[PDB]
Amino acid sequence: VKKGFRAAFRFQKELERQRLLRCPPPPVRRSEKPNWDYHAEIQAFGHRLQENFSLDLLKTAFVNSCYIKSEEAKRQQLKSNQELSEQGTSFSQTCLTQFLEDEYPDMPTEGIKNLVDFLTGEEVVCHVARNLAVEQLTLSEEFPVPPAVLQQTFFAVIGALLQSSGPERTALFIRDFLITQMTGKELFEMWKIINPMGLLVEELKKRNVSAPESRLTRQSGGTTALPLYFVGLYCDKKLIAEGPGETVLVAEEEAARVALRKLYGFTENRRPWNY
Amino acid sequence: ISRKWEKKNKIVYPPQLPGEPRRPAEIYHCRRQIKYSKDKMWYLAKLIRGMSIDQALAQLEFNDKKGAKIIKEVLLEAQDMAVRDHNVEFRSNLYIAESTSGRGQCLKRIRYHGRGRFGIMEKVYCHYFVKLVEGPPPPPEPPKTAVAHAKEYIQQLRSRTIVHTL
Amino acid sequence: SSFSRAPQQWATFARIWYLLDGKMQPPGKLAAMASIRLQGLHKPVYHALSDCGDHVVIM
Amino acid sequence: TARGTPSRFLASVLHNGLGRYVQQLQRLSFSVSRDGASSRGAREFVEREVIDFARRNPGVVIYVNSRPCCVPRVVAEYLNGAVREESIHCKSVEEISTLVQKLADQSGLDVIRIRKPFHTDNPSIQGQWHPFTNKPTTFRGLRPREVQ
Amino acid sequence: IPGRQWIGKHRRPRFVSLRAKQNMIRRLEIEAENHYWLSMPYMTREQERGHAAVRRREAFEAIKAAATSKFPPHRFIADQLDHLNVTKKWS
Amino acid sequence: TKPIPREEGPMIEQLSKMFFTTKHRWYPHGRYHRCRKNLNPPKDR
Amino acid sequence: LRNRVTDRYFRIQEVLKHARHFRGRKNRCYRLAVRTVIRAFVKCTKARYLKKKNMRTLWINRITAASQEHGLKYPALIGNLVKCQVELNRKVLADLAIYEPKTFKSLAALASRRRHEGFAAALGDGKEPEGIFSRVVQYH
RNA sequence: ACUGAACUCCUCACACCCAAUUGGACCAAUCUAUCACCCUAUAGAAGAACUAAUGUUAGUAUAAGUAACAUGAAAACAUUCU
Ligand SMILES: [Mg+2]
Ligand SMILES: [Mg+2]
Ligand SMILES: [Mg+2]
Ligand SMILES: [Mg+2]
Ligand SMILES: [Mg+2]
Ligand SMILES: [Mg+2]
Ligand SMILES: [Mg+2]
Ligand SMILES: [Mg+2]
Ligand SMILES: [Mg+2]
Ligand SMILES: [Mg+2]
Ligand SMILES: [Mg+2]
Ligand SMILES: [Mg+2]
Ligand SMILES: [Mg+2]
Ligand SMILES: [Mg+2]
Repeated sequence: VKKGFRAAFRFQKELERQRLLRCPPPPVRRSEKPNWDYHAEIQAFGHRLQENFSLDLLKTAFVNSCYIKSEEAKRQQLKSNQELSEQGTSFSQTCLTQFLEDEYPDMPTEGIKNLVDFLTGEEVVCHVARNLAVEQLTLSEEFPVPPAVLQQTFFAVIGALLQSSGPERTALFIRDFLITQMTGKELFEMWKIINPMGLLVEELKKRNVSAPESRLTRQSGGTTALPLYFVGLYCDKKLIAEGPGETVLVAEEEAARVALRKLYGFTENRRPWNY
Repeated sequence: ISRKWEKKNKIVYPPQLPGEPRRPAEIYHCRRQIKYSKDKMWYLAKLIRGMSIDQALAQLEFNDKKGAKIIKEVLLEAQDMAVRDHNVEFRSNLYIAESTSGRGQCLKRIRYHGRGRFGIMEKVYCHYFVKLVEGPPPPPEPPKTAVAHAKEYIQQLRSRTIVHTL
Repeated sequence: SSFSRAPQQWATFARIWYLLDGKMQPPGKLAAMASIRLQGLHKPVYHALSDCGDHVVIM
Repeated sequence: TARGTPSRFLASVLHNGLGRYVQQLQRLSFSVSRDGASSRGAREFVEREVIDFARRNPGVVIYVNSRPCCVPRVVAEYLNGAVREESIHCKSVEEISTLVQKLADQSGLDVIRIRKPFHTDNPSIQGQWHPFTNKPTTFRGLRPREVQ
Repeated sequence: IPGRQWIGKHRRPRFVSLRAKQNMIRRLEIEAENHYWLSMPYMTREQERGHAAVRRREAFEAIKAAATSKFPPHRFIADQLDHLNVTKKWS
Repeated sequence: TKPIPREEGPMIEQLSKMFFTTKHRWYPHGRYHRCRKNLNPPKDR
Repeated sequence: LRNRVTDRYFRIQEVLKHARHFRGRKNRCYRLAVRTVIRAFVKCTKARYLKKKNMRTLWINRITAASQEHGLKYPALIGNLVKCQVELNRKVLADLAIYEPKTFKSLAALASRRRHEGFAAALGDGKEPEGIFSRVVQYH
């Protein structure tokens, strides 16, 4: 028994750290932990993003309905969220179609509607709000916050900033957080499609161009388990695209995808977003 | 001495919901201070690690080693406490999920060698640990075919990147 | 350009069968070219751990 | 070393520079003992510098706790949920201004090894190399020792 | 080779490649240009005499004076009293 | 352009002959090498 | 013992945390782990020079390969890009060789153009008009 | 001509590659004085730091489940036989 206190204390804390990393505690929300001031942290949310709100209206922007229901059920023993989220999702859809219809005029409206269904989808919006400290400020029932609730609070913050500082500062807000989520992403990783060849044929009929010949340009390893093909797509003996594939069908459909990117201005080499 | 394996039949779970699959039972039984060595018990413990308990009883009634009778005592005792104490309805519906064997507290005796020199014999003791799980035994892992190896090689070829550049 | 991820990646690293006639040729000067095209040292995507060699048929 | 430590790629949080720059540091949490030589330069930091720091960036909310601690800490919490707890034990006021400004300047990414010093997401503009760049085609797409 | 390649009676041979010849040659050319520029002094030995005796004298007065000005540093009250703030408290 | 056209031993010889690689990368590796592999590697780009 | 050491577990754990991925008893026993962890740190510092070296020889392999695609060799390409005052380094030229091969083809045509101006320049000795890409930009 | 170093240049930072020896700045833990109070501070002291003595004591490995060891036979376990 070695006399002392300090090695027993440090080893007591490392036994505490191994008890944590063995049985990790369930995630408790941030409001139920020390060093929390909800008003100072709403104000910090305002100054953090570099805009001004009307702070009581942002307080209503973070309050859900399921929290109001469970709060009334805890009263047995506040304005809801729906309006600001409705204004924010209407305005956010209209600004995303304005930005996309302006910066991609050759796109079809189906593809722009699916791009806004990507940029306002739950994966993107729930990825943005968990890194803008929205999830910590949402007053909700269950924890961790379900995705449709957190999407509803995110567009509640957008509609709240619409009522705070008008349409144009919210247009810059959506410009700087929702649009920058499509940087580096493929068109057909956002607007996922099936059978690009038939869609490419209809797009050539809308430009009144004759139907394309799918036409093998270069190949390698045709009789092995690792082939490589470059199928081109010619249109009156002039190619629109050419793509590789492990088989011939894969290279043909993927050359149809490259042709669809070049028809829409959504190439890999397009002029980037201007900020 | 630590005796943490007797405690594992005491962990009580909260009652389930209607929207939840039925949990298989788990039955922890062990014998302490078996006079046998810990790595002669590894072969008999290893033999039965995925078999059902009726198959394992069949394999241990007919093995010549000393530990087979003792493991059959442990498995019969864990089948009885399986039915009585642990709410396992079918006796046959049990497979050995874990059968290990640690070392016990041994003894030290003197073995006399050919001169004044000698050696220190150990009287070797061991334990024997068992977790039975209610249910059919899991299927043995099928050996991966040329389809699985071909997809693994091609998935590695698809995985690779131009390295040490942008 | 403007491919997807996996077809671009398949296109960059796919290996090319070469043919190489060796009539009246010295075997070491064929062995230099065959060696370079077997290691992938004729590709600027060359790395020793990327497995980017090719096939060489010498007739 | 680098093979015992994990590694990562050089990234940002939500494309932190493109549209606007967002301060990645949410909360600082000072815990400073009232009587104790360990938290002396922390106390002189609260008396002098934490107010001017708190005004130089209002997106950070600061919690000075002032409990009987035996080692003072500062706990930086970042927008992505990362929490870096560093000790200001027996550090002077200038060293706590550089330490707190260091925590303010950085982000909630790990301080593990970064593999590449750069991160393009569109690395190729003229089209990436494949082995059929720099190879001329032949007539009718013919391969060697092919007659027809 | 008989033993220890590079020292001894029977050493292994080493031969002068074209690298080593061109290296030695360009060293000889740099050397010969050094032989050119050392062949024309701007002064004779009479003319240089004493032209920097003043500056050398003042330089050694600086080194001598830096040597003879070495002494313990000043000791202040504010450092010793400044130690007392190790038990500075709040209230 | 051309128009578009319209047991462990034997298995390791068949895969080696199939993908033109040697036999050694088809024999497995033990638990120590299956459990040093970084199963969640960093993605980029 | 008046004062014997209490904090000794943490010194062992200072060394052994770097050994957690070794083989054998090097990950476990302190006597073996000190030698292999010291030795791993010495290799870790001597491998920074080898990181720089192996990156540079890897770039010369990539520039060599992609310049063999355009008919040039490596020393003609590098010497004749130096002689145009286009002072791109090896890392950039390997990255253009991979990601932007039109630019690398135009650098290959600029370097081979300058190489032929050097051949025709040293061929017709005496005073002749200089090459067009053979002119140098004088800074002052 | 190219390649080619820890030389030299370059961006930032600099007290940060020798034996025996010698000079200096710090310092783990312990106790004492006084603060402190989830483990500390300024001092004062000392059985004050171990990858090495065919080191000592204890534990457990390896060699190795190896070398070695032990019960004449049938039966009713009364007995008989060799
Ligand atoms: Mg023993
Ligand atoms: Mg010799
Ligand atoms: Mg160099
Ligand atoms: Mg130097
Ligand atoms: Mg220096
Ligand atoms: Mg002390
Ligand atoms: Mg001692
Ligand atoms: Mg020891
Ligand atoms: Mg020693
Ligand atoms: Mg010893
Ligand atoms: Mg053994
Ligand atoms: Mg035996
Ligand atoms: Mg043996
Ligand atoms: Mg024997």
